Amino acid sequence: PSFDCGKPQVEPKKCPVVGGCVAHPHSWPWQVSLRTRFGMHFCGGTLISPEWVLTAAHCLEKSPRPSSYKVILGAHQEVNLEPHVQEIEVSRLFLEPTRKDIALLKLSSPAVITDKVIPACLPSPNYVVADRTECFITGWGETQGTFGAGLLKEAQLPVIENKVCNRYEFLNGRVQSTELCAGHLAGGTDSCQGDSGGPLVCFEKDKYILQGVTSWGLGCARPNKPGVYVRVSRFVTWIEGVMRNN
Ligand SMILES: Cc1ccc2cc1NC(=O)CNC(=O)CCCNC(=O)Cc1ccc(cc1)NC(=O)[C@@H](NC(=O)[C@H]1CC[C@H](CN)CC1)Cc1ccc-2cc1
Repeated sequence: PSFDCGKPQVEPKKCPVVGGCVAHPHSWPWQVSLRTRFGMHFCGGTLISPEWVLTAAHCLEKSPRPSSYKVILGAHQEVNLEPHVQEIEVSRLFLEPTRKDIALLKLSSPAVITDKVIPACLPSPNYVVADRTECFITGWGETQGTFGAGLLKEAQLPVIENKVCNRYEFLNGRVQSTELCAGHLAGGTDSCQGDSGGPLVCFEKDKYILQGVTSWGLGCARPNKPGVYVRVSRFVTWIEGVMRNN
């Protein structure tokens, strides 16, 4: 009974990270915590293969040395990690060559694929997530007084097409075609500090596909200020090349 990508063994709860709700433990088995060698959380990430983790390039601004990074897998807590939690060192860092906010980490050893550690599925190249598509963002980031501090939280957010997101009342032309927007324009529900590099997944047919990587925003959960995510579809060819070649 191998574990197919995108299919959690613990069905994700829905609560239709600031706002949202604490997730069912192990409902997001591709969620990774990027940590200092001393075990401090400072970014999220997504397991896409037993030996590969995808995150935001900005998460690596403090050090270009792989030895400076540790990956936490199968976790729900941020500080009191449970016993089965896998901790794996990084061997090589691969930054996107067009200066985009995405990067791949090759783990020193392959992660053990369990019912609590399963890779996410990648989208088909150039796929454009439709406007209003409900997707989920996950992370151990700040809650801004919304509850769930120190625990893996989730939030279901509608995707906002770039044409709307780039309007003057919103991000005013700051969003690129290699990026996507997601959030409640009314505010209240949004990724926040510590969620960068983490996943934005959408349910497709019977599984979750990685469509976005938490990147940046004008504050968190502010009205008319949706969060910005790197569009994974525009980088699937590059990601597969790196993994096949290295
Ligand atoms: C070692 C290191 C590596 C990388 C970062 C920080 C450190 N930290 C230090 O260098 C000195 N502190 C230590 O060593 C203690 C290490 C442990 N905790 C900390 O630092 C505290 C800590 C501080 C800051 C962060 C994470 C952790 N994050 C961020 O804000 C990252 N944006 C986002 O999340 C955005 C996502 C989208 C959202 C829009 N809705 C807006 C926010 C941008 C970002 C900024 C900094 C880093 C990573 C990402």
